[PDB]
Amino acid sequence: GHMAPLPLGRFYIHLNSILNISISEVHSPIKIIVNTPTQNMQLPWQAVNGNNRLDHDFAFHVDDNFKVSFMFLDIPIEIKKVSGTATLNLGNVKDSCFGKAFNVEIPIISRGFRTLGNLTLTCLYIPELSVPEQELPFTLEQATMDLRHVRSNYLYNEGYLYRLIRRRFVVLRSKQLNFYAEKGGQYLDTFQLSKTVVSIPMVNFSEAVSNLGLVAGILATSVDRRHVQLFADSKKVCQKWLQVMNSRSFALDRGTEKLWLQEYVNFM
Amino acid sequence: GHMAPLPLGRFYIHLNSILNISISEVHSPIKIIVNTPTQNMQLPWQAVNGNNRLDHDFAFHVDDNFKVSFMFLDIPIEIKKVSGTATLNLGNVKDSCFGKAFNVEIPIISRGFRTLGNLTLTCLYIPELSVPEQELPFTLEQATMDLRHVRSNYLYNEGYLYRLIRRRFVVLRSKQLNFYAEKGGQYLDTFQLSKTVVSIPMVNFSEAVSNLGLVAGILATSVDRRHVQLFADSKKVCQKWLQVMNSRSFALDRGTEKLWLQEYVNFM
Repeated sequence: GHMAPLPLGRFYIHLNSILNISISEVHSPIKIIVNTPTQNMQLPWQAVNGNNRLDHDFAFHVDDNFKVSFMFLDIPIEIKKVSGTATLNLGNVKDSCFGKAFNVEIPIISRGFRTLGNLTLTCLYIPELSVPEQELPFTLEQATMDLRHVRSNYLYNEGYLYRLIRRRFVVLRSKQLNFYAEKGGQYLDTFQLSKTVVSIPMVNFSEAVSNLGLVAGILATSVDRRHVQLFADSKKVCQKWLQVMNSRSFALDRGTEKLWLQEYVNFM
Repeated sequence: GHMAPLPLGRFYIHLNSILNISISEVHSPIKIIVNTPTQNMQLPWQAVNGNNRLDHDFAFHVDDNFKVSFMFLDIPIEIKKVSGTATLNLGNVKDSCFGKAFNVEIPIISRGFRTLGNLTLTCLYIPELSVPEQELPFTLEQATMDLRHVRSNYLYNEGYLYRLIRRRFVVLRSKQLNFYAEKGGQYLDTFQLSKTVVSIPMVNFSEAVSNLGLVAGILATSVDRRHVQLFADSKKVCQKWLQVMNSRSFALDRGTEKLWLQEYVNFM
């Protein structure tokens, strides 16, 4: 759908655990310092016994340059108090958590830098929707509970097609296509279609492909900003693949009655 | 100084205590839910014994419509778990915490509404300054530690002056002026000058004040958006009061060498 020149949206974080760290039975309230651009918070974390379980949720109005920082202060090891920071960059996990929950592990680099332990959290990105604030989920658990009303439409298509070298039996499932040797000989490559930019037919044929007998072409772009050019010797074929490869990726369940989910689907 | 059409700045909160509430020795991790516009966070608060001491700091990039909300969930009373919310409006405390720390008490209204207890916190507002983010304080304690390098300039002036009824011995100290009966007879009223809008001389005299022999006038505005009109029978007098009542309110200490403090002073 429509995005701001610098894409805005919602970022849900749920801190889970601090792994590979032996926390002492004896306690002294640990400061958890969370740093976002333009904002800051300082939290006392009391860990009964040596429990390494974090139960901290966060919802951030966010832009694409976002980079949350998690600093733990005076962690007692079984005294020796250690301090470290774990910074989570949105751009490095946006694709893997776009409209879906994604567990990620970020290291807690010691002060002055090696690595103390590993901070585990669950993230999930939701783009900006023209929907009231009181209609969005406040927690990650609430979002995923609603997001399971979003079915992925069955999408299957197969056939021969030229790309840049020779014609191969492309097989498309959902947004994923796989290059195949012969018809079903071998899988040659995957190219996961982008959930943003739309594939467009070609109008400027190459000098070489014109000699091969190729009439119409297809340009596709993935989630990794990498491109690929598809060519077919027939016209009707090109308006057949682009017709299915650019159809609606997702649909919504019946009776969901959620304003933001409807808008999230229309966005895609 | 210069402000955006909707004034932006920094808001520092430090939660202190939950008063008038008997918290149980027995524990079950309390969720602290903080709600700001566009953002949300869920914190586990573990209170050793029955300690009602909160040690939570917050720094918010803020606008004038800001309204932070603090919800406490499943508070155990000495079992009976109680839940409540305490919302702090920036507009109701902005004047009292502008460039200075200010302890305020906000009630924790029970779910469904009477009042459980009282949330005590310390706040402090800092306007938007053309200064790098890495040059601002991250915590309230850090701001007040720097803000004590900001001296209030000695300002004293006295004399007779007409206002709207008769002439009275106005006495100005800093930004505060006091109306006096006779010369030092009685204090009639205070009018704390605004730290934003500037007082301006008059050019359109009243039909009545022209007969009293009043030549030049003075218009002043307070921090409460309320106005007052000052009149003097002499011209030189009006350019004397407006010269001192609109002089620099604050100055900076020597050797402070702080970028944001310099800008905060130039802002005033």
